[PDB]
Amino acid sequence: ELNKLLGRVT
Amino acid sequence: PSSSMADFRKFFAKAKHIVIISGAGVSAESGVPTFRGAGGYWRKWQAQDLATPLAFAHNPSRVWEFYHYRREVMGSKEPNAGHRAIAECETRLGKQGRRVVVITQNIDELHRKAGTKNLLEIHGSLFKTRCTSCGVVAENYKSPICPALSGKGAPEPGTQDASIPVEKLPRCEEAGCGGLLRPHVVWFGENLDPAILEEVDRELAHCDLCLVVGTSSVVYPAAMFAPQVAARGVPVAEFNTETTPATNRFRFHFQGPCGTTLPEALA
Ligand SMILES: [Zn+2]
Repeated sequence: ELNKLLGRVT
Repeated sequence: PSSSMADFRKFFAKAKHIVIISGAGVSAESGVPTFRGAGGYWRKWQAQDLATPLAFAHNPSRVWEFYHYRREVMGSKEPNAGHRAIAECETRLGKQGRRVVVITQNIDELHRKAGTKNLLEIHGSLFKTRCTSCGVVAENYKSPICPALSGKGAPEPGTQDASIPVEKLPRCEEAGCGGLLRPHVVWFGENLDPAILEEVDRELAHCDLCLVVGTSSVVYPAAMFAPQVAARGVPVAEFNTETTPATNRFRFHFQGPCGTTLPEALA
């Protein structure tokens, strides 16, 4: 399973 | 990364299997609101706040107001010069026995309206519903999607919750069901569709040129797709208004609205 997830590190 | 259009065009002339990955940047050029930037709100919330199983569990009326708004707004939006260049390139190359696939993070169907046929919508669609009882997925372009939502969904701060009881939110029309519908949109914290992921993995493994277009808003796993291709030595060209956290892994970076750079690149 692969989830949708917000990118935060930037 | 290089900004040599001439070098990119050399690869483009020979590539047999091109993957184009699109993000919200391409929709914003047609004036589609995204609800993600610093500053980008519907009422007091952003997309990451409403596009969640938590928001739907606790306030399904509000989440429906938000997707209702977004569906109705699309009424008057058109694909832009970047959507068109992508669709025309697909058509033209397919006559040469060359394959172009669009993997899109967008849920607004503007690529489909422009004529893209090989389209992987990895986060679903504004114009699909899924029944939370029977699981059936259906196309739905109705305006309004149900009568209790007529006139609702306004974006302005101050706007009161419609507080529509669940019985008068959109309901499944399959004979014998009656369950509560949800948008068939992938929310934060949920699984992407396993069948679509298999397609995506297969296309990315075969492709010999990858384009990454308007993906400044970072979301996983999509933000990993183009790095995965580049890590195999395959050229990746990024077309974006700014640099991203993955830009330094790609072969090309072309700065500017996609509408200005793509028509030339994909001619
Ligand atoms: Zn149902």
